[PDB]
Amino acid sequence: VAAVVVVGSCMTDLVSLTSRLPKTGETIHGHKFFIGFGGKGANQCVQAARLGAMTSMVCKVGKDSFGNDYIENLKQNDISTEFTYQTKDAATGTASIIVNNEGQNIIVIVAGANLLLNTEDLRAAANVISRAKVMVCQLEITPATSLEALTMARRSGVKTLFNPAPAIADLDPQFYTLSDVFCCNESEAEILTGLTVGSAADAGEAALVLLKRGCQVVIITLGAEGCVVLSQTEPEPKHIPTEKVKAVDTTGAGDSFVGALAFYLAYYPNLSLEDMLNRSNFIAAVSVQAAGTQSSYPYKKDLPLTLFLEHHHH
Amino acid sequence: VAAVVVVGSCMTDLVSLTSRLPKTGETIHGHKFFIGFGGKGANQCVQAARLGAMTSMVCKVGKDSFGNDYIENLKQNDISTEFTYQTKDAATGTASIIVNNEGQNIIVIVAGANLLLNTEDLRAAANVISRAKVMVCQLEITPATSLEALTMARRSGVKTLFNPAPAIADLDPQFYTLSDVFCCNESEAEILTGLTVGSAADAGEAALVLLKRGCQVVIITLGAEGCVVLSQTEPEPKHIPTEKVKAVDTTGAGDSFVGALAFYLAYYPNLSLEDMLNRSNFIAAVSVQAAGTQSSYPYKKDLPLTLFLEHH
Ligand SMILES: Nc1ncnc2c1ncn2[C@@H]1O[C@H](COP(=O)(O)OP(=O)(O)CP(=O)(O)O)[C@@H](O)[C@H]1O
Ligand SMILES: Nc1ncnc2c1ncn2[C@@H]1O[C@H](COP(=O)(O)OP(=O)(O)CP(=O)(O)O)[C@@H](O)[C@H]1O
Ligand code: NA
Ligand code: NA
Ligand code: NA
Ligand code: NA
Repeated sequence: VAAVVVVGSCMTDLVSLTSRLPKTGETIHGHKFFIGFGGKGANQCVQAARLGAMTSMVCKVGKDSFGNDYIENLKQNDISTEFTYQTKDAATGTASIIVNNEGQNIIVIVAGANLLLNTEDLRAAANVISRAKVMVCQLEITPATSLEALTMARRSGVKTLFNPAPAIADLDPQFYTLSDVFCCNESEAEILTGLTVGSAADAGEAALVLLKRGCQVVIITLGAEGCVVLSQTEPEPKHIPTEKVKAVDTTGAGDSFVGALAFYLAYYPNLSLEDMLNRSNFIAAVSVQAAGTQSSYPYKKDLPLTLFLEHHHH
Repeated sequence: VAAVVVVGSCMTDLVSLTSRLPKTGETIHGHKFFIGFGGKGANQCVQAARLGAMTSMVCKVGKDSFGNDYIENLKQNDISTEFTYQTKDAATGTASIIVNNEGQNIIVIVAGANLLLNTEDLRAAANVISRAKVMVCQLEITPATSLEALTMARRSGVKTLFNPAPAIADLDPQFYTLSDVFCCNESEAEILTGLTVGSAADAGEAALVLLKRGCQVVIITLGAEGCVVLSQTEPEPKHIPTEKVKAVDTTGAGDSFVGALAFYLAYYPNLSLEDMLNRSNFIAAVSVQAAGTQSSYPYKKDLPLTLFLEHH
C-alpha cells in the first residue's frame, strides 16, 4: 500500500546550454544538450519516495520513447507505476529549456499527455487513492481532474495536499474547501489574492485571505525565509524560518518541500505542523545546495537522523 | 550501388508550437510538441531518395534513442545507413525550435555527434564514394571532414555539390575550388560576398564573385523568385522563375531543391542545367505547399510525369 499518492504531472526536460539566450527570429548554437525528468507531480513524489515513503504516481504520459523513459525514471526512484498511464493521442508532456552560463533561462512547457489523464483513469485509481494517507495534487493536469482527485480523497477521509501551481487567479471554490493543506509560493499567493507577497508579513495577510476561502491549513513558502503557516484552529500566522545555506540552484525547491511535507503527514502524523514544516524546510534547503531539480533531492541515508525521530526534537 | 552520397548532418528537431515567443526569464505554455527529423544533409538525402535516387548517408549520431530513431528514419526513406555511425561521446545533434502562430521562431542547435564524424569514418566510405555520381556536402559538420569528402570525390571524378549553409564569412577557399556546383541562398550569398542580395540582378552580381573565387557553376536560390545560375562557360546570369504557389510552410525548401538537383545531376546527366533547375524549382515549390520539413518532401509517384522524362 502506497501511503502517499500523487495525482499529477510528469514532464520530459529537454535542456540546451548556450552562452547567450536567443531572441525572436535568431538561430544560435549551444554546446550541450541533455534530457532530464521533471513535472511538479513527479518531483513531489520523488522527494517523498527518497525520504522512505511508499508512493504511487497517478499520471499519464505518451505511448512514446519519452513516456517509456519516464516510467523507468519512476521505477528507479522506487515509485509505483501501477497507475502511470500512456496515450497514443498526445505526446509526453515537455519542458523545453534554454539555459545560459549564468543560469537564466527560457522555458516552453507543453502539457501534452498530462491533460488527457481523465475520469476513467481516476476511477481505475480509486482504490489506491482511497487507501492512502495523503493525496497530493497540483495544477499541471486538467484542473477538473485535480478536483476529482481531491473529491475522491475527501470522500475517503484521506488527507488532501493541494499545490495550486502554476496558479490560476480564480479557482473553483471547491479547491479550497476540499483542501486539508493548501500550499503555495509567494508568486502564486500574489495571483490568488491580488496582494503583494514579498515578506513574511505580507504572506500572513495573503494566507488569511486563502484560509477564509475554506482551506483547513494554509502554507506559503518564502524561499530563503522559510514558510508561513495558518490554520482554522490557529489562524494567527507562524513564521517558520530556515537556516541560512549557500544556494547553488533553487529550482524545484517547492516541490522538494511539498514532497517532504507529504512524507511527514503520512509517516509522522503525530507531529505538529510546526515540526513538520521545520523538517520540510530543512530538506528543501538541502535541495537548493545542488544543481538539477530531481537530481538534487536528498535521500534519507544522506540526511541527519534527527529528521526521522518520532517525537518532537529541540 | 549508391549514385548520390551525402556527407553531412542529422539533427533531431524538438519542436514546440506556441502563440507567442518567450523572453528571457519567461516560462510560457505552448499547444503542441513534436519530434521531427532534420539536418541539412539528411534533408537533402531524403529528397533525392524520394525521387528515386539510390543514396548513402555518411553521418554520425549518438548511441542514444534519438540516434536509433534517426537511423530508422533513414531506413524508412530507403537510404543506406552503411556509413551512419553512432558514438558514445556525444548525443545526437539537436535543434530545439519554438514556433509562434505567425511562423516566427527561436532555434537553438547543438551539433553534437555530427561534429565527431571524422576522416577515418569518411575513409571507410571510399569505395562507395568512388562509385557514386554526385557527392553532396554542407557546413553543418566539421570543416576538415567535408573538405576531405570533396577531395575524395574529386580524386574519383565524382561530381561535387556544395551547399555553404549555414554560411560563414571567412570560408576556406578550397570550398570554392573543390565545388563543381556551388548552391546557396540570398542571405548566404550576402554573407559570403559582402554584397547586398535583394533581387535576381543582385544575385547575379554575387554569383559572379563566387565564380571568380574558383567555382565551376554557381546557383543562388531566391525563394519565390526561383533561382539564378551562372557558370564558367556561361557567366551571364540566368534567372529561372518558379510558378506562383500558395505556400503553407517554406521550411526546408532549400534542402528539397539541393536534393532534387543532386538527383538530376546523378540520374539525368544529359539534361541542361537550366532544365535541371526548372525541375528542382518545381519540386521545392511542391515542398512549400505542405507543413513540416522532411514530411513535406514529395515522392516521385506523387509528382508530374514530365519531371522524370529523359529530355527537355
Ligand atoms: N535560498 C534558500 N535557502 C534555504 N532554503 C530555501 C532557499 N530557497 C528555497 N528554500 C526552501 O525551499 C522551500 C520552497 O521555496 P519556494 O517555494 O520559494 O521555491 P521554488 O520552487 O518556487 C524556487 P524556483 O523559482 O527557483 O523553482 C522554502 O520554504 C525553503 O524551505
Ligand atoms: N514561396 C515559394 N514559392 C515557390 N517556390 C518556393 C518558395 N519558397 C521557396 N521556393 C523554392 O525553394 C527554393 C529554395 O528556396 P530558398 O533557398 O530561399 O529556401 P529556404 O529553405 O532558405 C526557405 P525561404 O526561401 O522562405 O527563406 C527556391 O529556389 C524555390 O524553388
Ligand atoms: Na512550487
Ligand atoms: Na536544487
Ligand atoms: Na538552404
Ligand atoms: Na514545407
